Amino acid sequence: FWTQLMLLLWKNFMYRRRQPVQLLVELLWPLFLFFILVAVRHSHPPLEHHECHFPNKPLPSAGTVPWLQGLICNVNNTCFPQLTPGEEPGRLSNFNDSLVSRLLADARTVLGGASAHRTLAGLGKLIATLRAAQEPLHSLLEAAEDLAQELLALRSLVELRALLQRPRGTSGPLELLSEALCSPACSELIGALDSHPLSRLLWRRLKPLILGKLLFAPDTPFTRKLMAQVNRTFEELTLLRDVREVWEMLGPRIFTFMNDSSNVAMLQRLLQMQDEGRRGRDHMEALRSFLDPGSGGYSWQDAHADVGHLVGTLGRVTECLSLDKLEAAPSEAALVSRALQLLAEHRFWAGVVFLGPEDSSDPTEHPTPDLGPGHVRIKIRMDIDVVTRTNKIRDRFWDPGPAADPLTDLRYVWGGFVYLQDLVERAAVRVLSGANPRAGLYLQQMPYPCYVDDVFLRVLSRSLPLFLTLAWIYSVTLTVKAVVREKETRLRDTMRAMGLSRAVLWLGWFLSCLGPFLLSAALLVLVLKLGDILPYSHPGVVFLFLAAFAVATVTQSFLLSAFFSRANLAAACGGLAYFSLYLPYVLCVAWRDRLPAGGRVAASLLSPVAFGFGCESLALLEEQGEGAQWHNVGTRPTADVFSLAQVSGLLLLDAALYGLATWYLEAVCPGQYGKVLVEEAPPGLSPGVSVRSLEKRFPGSPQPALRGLSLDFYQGHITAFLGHNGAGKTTTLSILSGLFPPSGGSAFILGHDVRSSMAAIRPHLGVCPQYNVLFDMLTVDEHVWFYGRLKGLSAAVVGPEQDRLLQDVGLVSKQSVQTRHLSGGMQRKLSVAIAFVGGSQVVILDEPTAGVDPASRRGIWELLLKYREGRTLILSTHHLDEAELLGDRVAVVAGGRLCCCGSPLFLRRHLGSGYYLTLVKAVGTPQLLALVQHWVPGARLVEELPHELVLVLPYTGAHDGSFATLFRELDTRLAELRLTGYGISDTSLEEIFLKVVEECWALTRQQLQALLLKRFLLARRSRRGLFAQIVLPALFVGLALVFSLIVPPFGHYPALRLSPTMYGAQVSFFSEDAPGDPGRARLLEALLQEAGLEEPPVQHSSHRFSAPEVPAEVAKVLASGNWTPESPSPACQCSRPGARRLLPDCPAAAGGPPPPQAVTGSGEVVQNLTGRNLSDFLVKTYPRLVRQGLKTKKWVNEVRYGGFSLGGRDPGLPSGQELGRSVEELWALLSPLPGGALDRVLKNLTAWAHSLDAQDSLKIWFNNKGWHSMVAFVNRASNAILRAHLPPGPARHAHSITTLNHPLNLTKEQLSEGALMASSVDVLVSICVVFAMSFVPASFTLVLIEERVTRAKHLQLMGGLSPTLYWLGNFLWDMCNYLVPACIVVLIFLAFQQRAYVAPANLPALLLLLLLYGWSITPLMYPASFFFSVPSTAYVVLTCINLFIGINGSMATFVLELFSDQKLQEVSRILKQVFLIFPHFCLGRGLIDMVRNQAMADAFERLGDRQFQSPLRWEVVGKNLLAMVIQGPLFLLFTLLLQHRSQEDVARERERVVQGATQGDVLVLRNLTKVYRGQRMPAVDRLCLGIPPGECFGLLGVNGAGKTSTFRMVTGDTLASRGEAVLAGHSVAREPSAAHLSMGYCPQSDAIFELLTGREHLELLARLRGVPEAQVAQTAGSGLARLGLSWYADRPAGTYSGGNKRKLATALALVGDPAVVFLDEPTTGMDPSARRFLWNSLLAVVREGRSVMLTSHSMEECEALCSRLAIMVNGRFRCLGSPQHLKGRFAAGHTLTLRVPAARSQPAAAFVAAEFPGAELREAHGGRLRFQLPPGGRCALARVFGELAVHGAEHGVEDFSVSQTMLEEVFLYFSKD
Ligand SMILES: *[C@@H]1O[C@H](CO)[C@@H](O[C@@H]2O[C@H](CO)[C@@H](O[C@@H]3O[C@H](CO)[C@@H](O)[C@H](O)[C@@H]3O)[C@H](O)[C@H]2NC(C)=O)[C@H](O)[C@H]1NC(C)=O
Ligand SMILES: *[C@@H]1O[C@H](CO)[C@@H](O[C@@H]2O[C@H](CO)[C@@H](O[C@@H]3O[C@H](CO)[C@@H](O)[C@H](O)[C@@H]3O)[C@H](O)[C@H]2NC(C)=O)[C@H](O)[C@H]1NC(C)=O
Ligand SMILES: *[C@@H]1O[C@H](CO)[C@@H](O[C@@H]2O[C@H](CO)[C@@H](O)[C@H](O)[C@H]2NC(C)=O)[C@H](O)[C@H]1NC(C)=O
Ligand SMILES: *[C@@H]1O[C@H](CO)[C@@H](O[C@@H]2O[C@H](CO)[C@@H](O)[C@H](O)[C@H]2NC(C)=O)[C@H](O)[C@H]1NC(C)=O
Ligand SMILES: *[C@@H]1O[C@H](CO)[C@@H](O)[C@H](O)[C@H]1NC(C)=O
Ligand SMILES: *[C@@H]1O[C@H](CO)[C@@H](O)[C@H](O)[C@H]1NC(C)=O
Repeated sequence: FWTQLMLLLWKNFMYRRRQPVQLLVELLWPLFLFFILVAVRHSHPPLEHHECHFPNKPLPSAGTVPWLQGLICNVNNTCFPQLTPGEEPGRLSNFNDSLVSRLLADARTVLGGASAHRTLAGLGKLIATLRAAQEPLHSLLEAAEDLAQELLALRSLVELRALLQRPRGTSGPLELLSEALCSPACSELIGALDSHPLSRLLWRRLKPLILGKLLFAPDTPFTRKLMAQVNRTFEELTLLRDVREVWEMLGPRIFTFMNDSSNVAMLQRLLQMQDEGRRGRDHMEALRSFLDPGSGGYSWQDAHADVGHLVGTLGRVTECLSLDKLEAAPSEAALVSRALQLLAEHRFWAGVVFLGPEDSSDPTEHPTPDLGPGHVRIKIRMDIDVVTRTNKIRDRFWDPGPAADPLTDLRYVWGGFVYLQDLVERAAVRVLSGANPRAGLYLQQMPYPCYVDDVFLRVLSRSLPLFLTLAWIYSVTLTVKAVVREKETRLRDTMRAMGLSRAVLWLGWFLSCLGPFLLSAALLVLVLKLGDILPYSHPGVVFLFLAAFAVATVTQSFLLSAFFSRANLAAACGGLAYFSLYLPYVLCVAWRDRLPAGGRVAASLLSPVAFGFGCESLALLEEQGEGAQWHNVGTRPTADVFSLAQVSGLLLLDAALYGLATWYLEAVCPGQYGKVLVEEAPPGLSPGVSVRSLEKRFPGSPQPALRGLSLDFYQGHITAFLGHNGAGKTTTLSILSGLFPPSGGSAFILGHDVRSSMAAIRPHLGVCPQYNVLFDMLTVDEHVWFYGRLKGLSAAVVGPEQDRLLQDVGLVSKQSVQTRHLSGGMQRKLSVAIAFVGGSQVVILDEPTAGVDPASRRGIWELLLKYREGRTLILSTHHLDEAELLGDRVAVVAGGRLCCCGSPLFLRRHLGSGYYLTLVKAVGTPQLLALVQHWVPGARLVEELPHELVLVLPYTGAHDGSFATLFRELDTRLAELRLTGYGISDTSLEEIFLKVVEECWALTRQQLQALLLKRFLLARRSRRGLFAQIVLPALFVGLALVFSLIVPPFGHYPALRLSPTMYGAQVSFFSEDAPGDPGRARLLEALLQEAGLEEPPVQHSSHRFSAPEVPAEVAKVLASGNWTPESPSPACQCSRPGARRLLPDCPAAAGGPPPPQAVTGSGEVVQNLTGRNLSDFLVKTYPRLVRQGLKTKKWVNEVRYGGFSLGGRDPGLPSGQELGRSVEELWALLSPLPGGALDRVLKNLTAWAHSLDAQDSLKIWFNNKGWHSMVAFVNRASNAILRAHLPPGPARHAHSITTLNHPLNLTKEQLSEGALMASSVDVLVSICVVFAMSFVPASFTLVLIEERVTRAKHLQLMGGLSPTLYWLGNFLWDMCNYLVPACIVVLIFLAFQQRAYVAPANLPALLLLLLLYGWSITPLMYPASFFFSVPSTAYVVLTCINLFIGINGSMATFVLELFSDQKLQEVSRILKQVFLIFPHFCLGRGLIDMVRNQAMADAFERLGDRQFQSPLRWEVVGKNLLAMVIQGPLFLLFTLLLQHRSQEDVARERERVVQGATQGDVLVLRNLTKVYRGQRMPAVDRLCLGIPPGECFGLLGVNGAGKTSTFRMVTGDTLASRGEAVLAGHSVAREPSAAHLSMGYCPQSDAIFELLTGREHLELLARLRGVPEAQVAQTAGSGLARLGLSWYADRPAGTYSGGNKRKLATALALVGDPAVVFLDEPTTGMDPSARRFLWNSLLAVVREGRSVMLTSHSMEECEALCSRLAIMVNGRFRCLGSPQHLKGRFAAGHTLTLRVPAARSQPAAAFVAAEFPGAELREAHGGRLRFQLPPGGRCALARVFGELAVHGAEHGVEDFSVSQTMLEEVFLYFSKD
């Protein structure tokens, strides 16, 4: 068992080693791909980011100073690793380092304690004034001293002063403002801003807010009140001008009172020193503070100058205030127009629409929520370049980031949308409520944990199977091609029938093909591990996975190899079939979430899908910081993924299923590869081979293939078997061997049945089929070694058998060369010798001389002479002339039944015609007849043709005395008879064999009409093929049109409603601080009610919230540590050095116990989170929520989006109440101005001081991944505030605010973008119609190629067919074939009503484009027919090249034209649109331009278009059409020029031809010379021949003689280098058409069409030869009648027998009556009845008066059919004469055979040598003798004849036979030597 196993393994290894190029490329193919992958990975290393925190952001509702402070400081959004002060529950602002806050606090704390001083001063002044109609001075002095001392202890004043006295260097004003915080003057400010890029970008972001223009469409007084309430903040802001002008008016007055009022001031100051002196050092320090004698110090002048400078700076800052940025518009359309006009000068900011519920103008929305007032709806319109897009909510590809980038994602902040929303909401709540609520809103972004960003892992998981499949496609194709090639040549059948079993072959193939896959897998695992692609993973698991996949793919390849039956077809189709199974993985991964878990296992049946699922599981497990390892082989990383063990099990199950399916399907072909006149009494009775009434019945044929055969064979005799094809000979051979079991009868061989003995009869059996059994890569030595080893011979003595056989076959010199496919013809003798290696007693041969050269034929025959002893041999060969030489006994079968059998002596050849007496001439028939009758009455006259006379001598009464007297008289008369020659031949076995077989301008118009009919019939006969190759390509795109519009077309962004409920179920916060206030409780209750919670009764409300239970281990961990509700969580690990993780993972004890929660009616979850950080909790608990959606990473649904914290008051001491008291005391008492110039200012200062309480605040935590969370939560907060402030009642339910979002429709550049720069559906349609239409043009070359490889085209050309007409007809038929799919696709476009292809202006463009596309694309495929030799591979290559060039050119030019950045891309595409040439690229450009222009017309016709945009314009599609139509005929011209690129008797006949030419002689040859290139010797050199037309000429020769060269030169196949060959007086060189018009050519090649029938060919030829239409039918009838064809009339010519092909070729040649008919090898292995019809037809045609020249190997026919023969060797004639003279001249002597029952040589040889002087002998055997009498005997043969008549009495002789020098005497001479 093992022996054949490793023999097969060694044979496969020998195959593999002999093709180094394939092995090297197979090894090196995936290495480059994985090197590319490794380089790609090396390009982008992973990134790491630490834990991140963000600062707070205020809003204008909170205040003015904090809002601007935030706007200025938090421009940059720097991430903070530590905690920020704003997130703690207590603090709100984080700007104590800010100078402004310190200044405000200092001012408040100083003015708080100064009330007593100012009040005392005021009351003193008033009492002094009242008494007008010293102690107050002292009190005022002390108060001023105290205030001066207090203001001295204020550093912030010192820093601000030091800031003021500085030059104007550095950068500009805003940098100084930022340092202090964190109109030509305006023109200079803008210039300074543009001076520095930082200030440049700051001003770019800030300017639209400053210089905007707010608008509102409705103009009712309600909206006017709303707008006034809106800009109340702007009204308050523009107050600095009032104080500026107040200072500007007051300063001059006090200044005038300051200087030149010096005497008076000195007077009071001198008065006030002695006031304190006589009542200390504190006073003069106060005096120095006043600086009354101020020269060294600086108080007054500098204070005045600095106050003026600061006021001027503030005025300059406020100079460019917008002042009035609020306008109104009457209508929405007018609003849009005015907004666009403002956008023209960069003035527009945002438009507001107060859409009312009563208006009912709501697209896709309810007109109103309910009847009655109290509902307000607001739209905000802004430029699309600012507001975020409004088409999708969540990102389509999850990223592991916090999404904090102010330029890209944070658009609502620097666009000002939130500011306007907050202002409008505050105005609306103020107007609706009727009160003045206060709530400072703050925005806080939730923190994000430390993470690692790596884009490579997801694409790796999505792309690894693709790389593996493209890596192993080559190996799959090679394996399937090798298997199919082996199974095609039936060698597997020989191995199975010769002793092997199916299991051994399958295991050998498996273990042969499992090597390279495992080697590649090992190399890939090594490069993956060492390439850092999959780090931290143990290689063993990956290697096992890859090995399982390799096993699955190799068994899948074996399964795939069970469909095809052609080598190259299988090689081409296997790769496509295997790659086509990978798409379902892509389809599944696209719809990953949709598919249920039930279908996953079902889809995993295909190997690539299972591998992809395993790969994604491996990648997901890799991302968790630990690759594949033994720790977690059987653990599922996620709830809905597969562990690797399940994947491996599924792979092995699939492999087993595929193997079993292949084993079952191997039986799809059962078996198919897709009269008693006898004698049994030999002298040696050795029944070695015997069959007794065998029976078998094939399923296809109801009649049994072979009937009962009771004949038995005998050892020691070379028995011969004769029969017809399909007459049971093949069935008998199959049954005798092990191919099929014996169905009936007995087949006992050597006493044991073949079926009973099984393998025990193999050691002594010999089978040699007609098909060769050889291996191309091996050589003869290992061939015989392998065969001897497999047959069971011991390897010890295999060497002697090997060398003995190789020396016996005479291949000693040719075995050391070690070449198999480098030799031809010789291999037959080696193949037949292989059957003799085992020394089997019984050997079977089937056609051992099928096509071998005669010069070696005797060779193999000699081998049979070497093994004619001690062995039984049974040969079954169709021919007869070889059978007689080796025939000890002969058996005959006919119709699956034995007819006769016996021995070739008279016991079998019972024929009346005994001997044939031939008389030749160089006189008179009556005289010869009278002489013959006188000598012997017995004589028959059968032949009387001129120059010969054949008589028949009856066998009965063969009295040799009378014949001897007759021939002696002839010897005494032949001298004067002028005959000078005669002969007596015996009965040829052919005639007796047959007898016993039946004993038991209009011309070319009709030519092209015929060609069109032929093409139409050929196309129509393949019904399924034509439908498949026409209907399918059109309907593919036809049905793909409707399904290609998945991608939505671009359009206006829809109006979106903003609300938290639009996301779904989620988790929110309502954390609260300082609950000691009824208003805060009311606000919290309003928030709870708005969240969707119902107020329960108090008894149930007591337990309205429930705390989830804590696990025991978590509680134990918390208790073990020291954890408080505020204290930090236990811990949480991070990314270790090297061991990176996507997200931190730490135990559930982190974050504390689960907080109490409740569930609302809408599925929302609310959580009560007071008493914590509320920050560390979020950081710890974030990844747990997201981990669920991490499996697919496509549309991740987070739970936490936002939350509220009710921060109340602010820890600090502003004490603004006493500030208001001081301000009102100053206003009422000091300087009461009735005009209000100061009174209104003091009023607003009092209002600000009293409003400084800031009763409460509210912080909103938002998650930025949700795109519209910010505005939704702001709206919810505003609605909750209004609900809280509203009184209880029904109106609470009926009052609400709705905020929407609706960007302005479009501008021009957005049109340019969204009209064509997407074009996804249009591009897909264009490329799809590019691919689908490309298959048709390559389909036409199949027919041309298959006619070119066959000699059918050549046979057609030897008619009257000109190449021009042929090519034109092919082109026209291709037009007719192509016309249908174009109509189908155009009707499809009409059916789907595509807008771009339905208008009256664009339809002709498409029609002409498609039609002319086909017209100009068909001729390009024609030139490819010549080079290629295989149809399917040529079709595949042409289709691939067409698709490649088309898609590459089109997509390259497309991607170049869009996304243009630099002028270099502009020029190149222009050239890429000028080079043209390719019709594929032309069609692509035309269609894509059509669709682009239609799209731009559709976009522009919505607006004012004013452009015709004609599709038919010259510069649009016209140039392509013109260029391609004018180049169309160029391909036809080039291909036609490529096709037409080609531009002693021997001596006496030579002299006769040289001296002149005969007019009657049709064939005249002069200087016949053919010189071969590179062979150093011409094939034929200087011959000549003159063939008369009234007789039939025959030419003969050995291989290499050059006869085929002569035939091809006469035909015209070979270029006529030199020589004259003229037929019928018409020269081939002068006019080849005239020579070929009347030539009837019949080659050995079966140039036939499978679909076409014989009668179709005959009718086609007849109508090509000018036969009238009516006479064509009768000509076809006569042509079939002269060959029969009654049973084959309707059958196609392809499905005929072997001889029927040649007979129909002869019929085709003879039809039309050509001047000369040439036949090359017309009789090669057919039934003798076909030969009978053939010689009948040829005698008829030669009698008709036409010349026929025939050349073949069997010349006996020519002896029996023609009257002139010529032998030629190596281009030199040898005989060239009349056939009888040829035998008389060179064939020389005569031979004699004797058959003696005693089988003793001497008694016969004595008088045989006595009769003639010669003593030549050959093959001296008892069965048959051969004696060569002296050649050229002058006397008659009668000298023996009568003598023989006596010697029958001397010795017992069975019979004597004489061979009187026939034509095959040359073959006898060759056999002898
Ligand atoms: C809320 O939880 C946070 C922790 O999530 C508490 O703040 C943390 O306080 C510790 C104690 O100082 C900080 O540890 C420090 O780490 C630095 C790192 O270099 C180290 O140099 C110091 O010696 C110290 O060990 C920790 O950084 C800090 N957390 C953050 C994010 O900065 C906070 O106290 C909790 N709130 C409470 C208790 O009210
Ligand atoms: C931006 O898009 C809006 C919305 O499509 C455009 O408003 C639309 O303008 C057209 C005028 O070109 C209006 O068509 C009119 O319809 C009435 C019937 O309601 C008909 O009687 C008129 O004869 C005219 O056909 C259309 O109603 C109006 N609205 C919609 C929803 O289509 C707007 O014009 C676009 N921007 C610009 C600058 O055009
Ligand atoms: C707020 O809006 C109102 C009306 O829309 C403005 O009232 C007028 O504003 C212009 C220029 O701003 C003044 O010239 C008029 O005298 C104002 N008339 C009245 C009756 O007030 C108001 O000015 C706007 N507020 C601001 C700061 O511009
Ligand atoms: C606050 O200052 C304003 C001046 O800017 C005082 O006068 C008001 O001015 C606006 C327009 O600027 C008018 O529409 C109002 O009618 C004016 N009077 C009032 C009472 O608002 C305003 O009086 C000052 N505030 C207080 C409380 O006196
Ligand atoms: C903004 O922050 C980035 C990143 O830290 C820094 O490089 C840049 O200088 C900052 N720019 C400004 C204007 O603050
Ligand atoms: C004030 O008056 C004095 C008187 O000599 C004069 O010199 C001075 O220029 C005036 N202005 C100021 C600002 O001192």
